[PDB]
Amino acid sequence: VWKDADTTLFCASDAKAHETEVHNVWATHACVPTDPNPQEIHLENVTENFNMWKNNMVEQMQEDVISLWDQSLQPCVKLTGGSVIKQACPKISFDPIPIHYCTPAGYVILKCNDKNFNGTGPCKNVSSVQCTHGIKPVVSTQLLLNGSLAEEEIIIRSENLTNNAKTIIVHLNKSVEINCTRPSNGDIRKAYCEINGTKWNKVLKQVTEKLKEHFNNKTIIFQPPSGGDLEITMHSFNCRGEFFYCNTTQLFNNTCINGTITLPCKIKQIINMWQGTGQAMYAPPIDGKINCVSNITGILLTRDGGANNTSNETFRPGGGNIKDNWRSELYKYKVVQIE
Ligand SMILES: CC1(C)O[C@@H](CN)[C@H](CNC(=O)C(=O)Nc2ccc(Cl)c(F)c2)O1
Ligand SMILES: *[C@@H]1O[C@H](CO)[C@@H](O)[C@H](O)[C@H]1NC(C)=O
Ligand SMILES: *[C@@H]1O[C@H](CO)[C@@H](O)[C@H](O)[C@H]1NC(C)=O
Ligand SMILES: *[C@@H]1O[C@H](CO)[C@@H](O)[C@H](O)[C@H]1NC(C)=O
Ligand SMILES: *[C@@H]1O[C@H](CO)[C@@H](O)[C@H](O)[C@H]1NC(C)=O
Ligand SMILES: *[C@@H]1O[C@H](CO)[C@@H](O)[C@H](O)[C@H]1NC(C)=O
Ligand SMILES: *[C@@H]1O[C@H](CO)[C@@H](O)[C@H](O)[C@H]1NC(C)=O
Ligand SMILES: *[C@@H]1O[C@H](CO)[C@@H](O)[C@H](O)[C@H]1NC(C)=O
Ligand SMILES: *[C@@H]1O[C@H](CO)[C@@H](O)[C@H](O)[C@H]1NC(C)=O
Ligand SMILES: *[C@@H]1O[C@H](CO)[C@@H](O)[C@H](O)[C@H]1NC(C)=O
Ligand SMILES: *[C@@H]1O[C@H](CO)[C@@H](O)[C@H](O)[C@H]1NC(C)=O
Ligand SMILES: *[C@@H]1O[C@H](CO)[C@@H](O)[C@H](O)[C@H]1NC(C)=O
Repeated sequence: VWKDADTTLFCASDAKAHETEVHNVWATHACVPTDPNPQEIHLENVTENFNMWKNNMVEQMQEDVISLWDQSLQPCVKLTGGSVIKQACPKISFDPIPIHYCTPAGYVILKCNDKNFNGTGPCKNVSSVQCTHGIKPVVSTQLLLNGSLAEEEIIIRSENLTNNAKTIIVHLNKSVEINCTRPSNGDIRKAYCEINGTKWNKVLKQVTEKLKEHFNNKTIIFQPPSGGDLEITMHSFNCRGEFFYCNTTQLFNNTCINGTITLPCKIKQIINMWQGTGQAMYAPPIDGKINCVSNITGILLTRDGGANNTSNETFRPGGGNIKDNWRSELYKYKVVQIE
């Protein structure tokens, strides 16, 4: 017998003690080892309500990731709330590792196993576990990277689809690789991302058709972001410690709805912090080839307002609230207190 409750979680990982990589270093000091034989109890005839949009597990993961970046990715110059902090900004080893979120004694995590669960409402197939699956704290905008896939159909998630101010999370059921490179040899900040256009446009077509199910068969249109900071108008992410900003205009044109798509990218030293606390400047890129190959497993979208009297709905890539990134992985979990 249980009830919804919030409590302080702990984390578990397979971090290596001898690694200089910062996620490994952080988890070594902040997490415990994983359980090799974890127990999972599938509940019979239990109906539980979930709400991915009001889930304190998300706030707690955000707190960890902020602490990790605070300790590991200090900028040379930090501009915050009128203040100016300077410090050493060495180059680091950076590659996110899976982090498990776990309940202490007296509490348990309920997990929704409904295969096309949208993140809110009743779940029929519920199990109880001590820990979530391993979640890589990948920070990005526009495209969700290296995440878990939907098991059956593509899923559309939103706190309120009817409200265009609410972010939409698209959960893909098939990965599309994105290959990002700053080549060895020039403009040391010039880079690019390569994507299979045949694969991408097929998935995007599938996304279009799913969006139709939720928008009364209205015509679905993609357009590039309207305005805002570069972190939002561009697909921004971190590869090997370096901040990449990629132009996704070619990804979100409605015309291809086959060759390789080459997005122009740029490494930026000066960024608007996702922690929402001002600006930071980092050192120039390391030398040599900088390359990250990632699976696109999700998309963050914002819907255009003012389209009620037309047959079109317009969607633009978005993001910037990194909590939505954690939601995309934590949607199926909630914490309960046990008697
Ligand atoms: C436009 C406004 C006020 O709302 C937020 C997005 N809706 C945006 C702040 N968000 C950010 O600055 C941000 O995410 N930056 C950021 C920095 C590095 C990386 Cl790798 C990233 F993926 C994002 O600022
Ligand atoms: C719940 O599990 C049962 C048994 O596998 C399955 O028949 C049913 O489709 C599942 N319900 C959902 C919504 O996934
Ligand atoms: C990338 O996607 C493929 C296919 O879904 C998967 O096998 C692989 O583990 C993924 N890599 C990640 C999540 O880092
Ligand atoms: C992915 O989901 C779509 C519906 O959104 C479905 O048409 C398609 O068969 C699915 N693909 C895979 C690989 O499961
Ligand atoms: C999720 O499902 C519930 C009912 O099961 C519904 O109220 C809600 O509109 C759905 N959300 C989305 C984004 O489809
Ligand atoms: C969803 O958003 C619409 C449009 O803003 C609003 O009218 C409605 O009250 C919202 N629904 C809920 C459940 O809050
Ligand atoms: C990434 O793209 C580069 C060419 O830009 C290629 O040499 C490399 O093999 C690619 N990586 C993968 C895994 O395809
Ligand atoms: C592009 O996508 C198709 C369809 O999946 C795939 O078969 C093909 O190998 C890809 N092209 C390249 C250059 O790998
Ligand atoms: C869209 O059209 C299909 C085919 O006519 C129809 O079966 C379905 O009810 C419609 N879906 C909507 C409006 O969500
Ligand atoms: C992306 O590229 C297009 C040209 O392909 C350009 O017109 C547009 O302004 C670019 N977007 C951003 C955010 O710079
Ligand atoms: C969208 O992609 C198509 C591919 O043929 C291209 O013709 C068109 O110029 C692109 N639109 C952009 C990049 O704004
Ligand atoms: C995604 O996972 C791959 C494989 O571990 C990794 O090489 C790549 O750097 C990851 N991408 C990001 C953005 O972390």
